Order: sequence, then C-alpha cells, then structure tokens
Amino acid sequence: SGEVNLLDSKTIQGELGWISYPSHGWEEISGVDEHYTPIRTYQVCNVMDHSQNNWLRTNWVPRNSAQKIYVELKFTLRDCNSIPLVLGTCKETFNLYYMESDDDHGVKFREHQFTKIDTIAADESFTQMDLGDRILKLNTEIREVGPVNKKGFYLAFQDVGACVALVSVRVYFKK
Amino acid sequence: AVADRYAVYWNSSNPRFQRGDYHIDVCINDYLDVFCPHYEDSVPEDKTERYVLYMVNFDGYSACDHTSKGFKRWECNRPHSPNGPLKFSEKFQLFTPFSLGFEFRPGREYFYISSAIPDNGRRSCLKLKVFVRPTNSCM
Ligand SMILES: *[C@@H]1O[C@H](CO)[C@@H](O[C@@H]2O[C@H](CO)[C@@H](O)[C@H](O)[C@H]2NC(C)=O)[C@H](O)[C@H]1NC(C)=O
Ligand SMILES: [Ca+2]
Repeated sequence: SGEVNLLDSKTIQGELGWISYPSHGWEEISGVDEHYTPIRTYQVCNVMDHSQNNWLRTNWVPRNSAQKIYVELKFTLRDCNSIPLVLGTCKETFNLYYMESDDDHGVKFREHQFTKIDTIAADESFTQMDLGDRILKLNTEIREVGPVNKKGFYLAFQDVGACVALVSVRVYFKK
Repeated sequence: AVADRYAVYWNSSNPRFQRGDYHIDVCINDYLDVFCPHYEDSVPEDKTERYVLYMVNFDGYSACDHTSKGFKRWECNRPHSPNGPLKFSEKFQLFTPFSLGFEFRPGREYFYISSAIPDNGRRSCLKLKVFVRPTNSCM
C-alpha cells in the first residue's frame, strides 16, 4: 500500500557518496530518463580495453525495519555487434552485488566482501540504428536484496567488459 | 587520473562567453562539467538566469538555432537547487553505452548553445565550441 524509497539515483541527494573503482570505469554522465528529465546516469564502455573489472558502489542505504527490499534498475545496453572497436570479447551482462554494514562512512571498498545478487541481462540491446533514430531502448529489472542483518547495506555494480548505461537505480520497500 | 577535467561556469557574467568565441580543446575520454547559475535563496526567480543547454551542429551554433538541428542536453531551471549548482557532465568517448547518448571523434568540432528561460527572441545566445584533438596530440 505505497512504496517508500530508500535510495533514488535521480534525486540530488540519492546520487551522492557513490564511488567508482577504479576510476575511468563507471562514469557519471548526464543523460535523460523516460520522462524526458535530464538526470545523472552511470555508464561504462571499456570494450577497447583488456581485462576489465570495473566496480560502482552506491552510498550506504539504511534498511529501517523493512523486511523485503527491492532494487529497480533501468538501463540501456549496447549490442556488441554494433561496436566498431572491440579488443577482446564484449559482454552483454553486468553483475549486481550487495554488502551489509552498520557504517555509512569510513568503509574501505573490498570486492571480496560483496555478495552477488544476480547477473543482469538485457531483454533488448540497442544498435547503431537505435542510436541514429534516437530510440530509447530501456530495460527494467527488479531484484530483491538478500538477507540484511546489519543496520544497512551498500549495493554494487560490476562490469567485466560490457557497454552499459545505468539510467536509474531505485531501492525501496513497501508499506 | 590520466584524463583531464574541464569546468565551464555557464552564465552571462562569465567573460569567456563575451565575444561568442569561447572554445576548449579536449582529448578523447576527457571530461567536461558545466555548472548552472546558482543563487542564494533570497534572490527571486525573476532575477535569476535559467536556460536549456543544447548540443547543435555548426549551422545551429552560428544562428543560435536549436530547433531543426539540436538535442537537449541539460536544463538549468533550478537556480536555488540544494547541494549547490546543477551540473551537466559529459565524457568525450568514442562509443556511447546509452541509446540516447553522444559520441565523439578525434579531430572534430562540437557545439553547445543555451536558450533562455523564460524565452526571449534574442539571437545573442551563449555558446561554446569544443574541439576534440587528434589522437597524436593526446599520446
Ligand atoms: C557565473 O560564472 C562565474 C565564473 O565566470 C562563477 O564564478 C566562479 O565560481 C566558481 C565556483 O564557485 C569559482 O571557483 C570561480 O573562481 C568563480 N569565478 C571565476 C572567475 O572563475 C559564478 O558563480 C557564476 N554565477 C552564478 C550565478 O552561478
Ligand atoms: Ca584552442
């Protein structure tokens, strides 16, 4: 009976305190959403580079007393065949992780501390034709955050060689 | 890190927009950050500078026309925005992972203009030219 956002990447505050590791991986780049509102998006496309392991971590998110936590992802993903320069093998998936924590600051980022929720695939990948005709090939994927037995958690996105634009990340519970 | 980041404060009080020849030379994978006008909350809406930022071709850049040949990139209609000025971010990458994104090539020129809010009929628009340098000049 109503949703309550814990995190919204489209709000000014919601997009603060995110960290990329390493730099030049996930980038903070202006884009637009499905409502024609200019927003901050999170993008990665290092297919002209070798051995990619790019992480993007959100700010700390409280769980409150909520039981079931959902994460809603809106993203565009490029068809590997539509990319003129590919040095290795391009991927068309990316990974969603989480890590529980009581602390919202002073937490050194460690990949091995993160639990994988799912591998994220696109129902529709876009091509040069979509680029040329200005088509918004938006994918929507909803997942649930695993057991959170701390005060809150961090979410993380892992890229291993895909061409992915995260248009929207929204974490919420229902009342 | 290795790339360079450029900050452009896009308002009519910036003397770099004066002659209409404001340009920057960037490399592929460089960053451009454009900041919207920002004011103390005590300043009324009507006395604040607001606009839409467009990427246009050379013709649109010359004539200050975004209609036939332009794409909206950013909206500066929050002069009192929390956490400071609204910030448009661009990365000059070869290939976009965003189906409505923009791609850049070494050796080419790109153009931005702004259209005021509320709309006047002026043709004295603020504008910026971006030259993406050849690969040889960027190591
Ligand atoms: C309009 O633009 C000027 C710059 O031309 C802005 O002043 C700069 O603000 C930044 C960040 O606050 C400082 O680091 C610079 O030193 C300032 N001036 C210069 C000379 O670069 C000014 O804030 C803008 N005005 C509005 C209304 O936002
Ligand atoms: Ca120059």
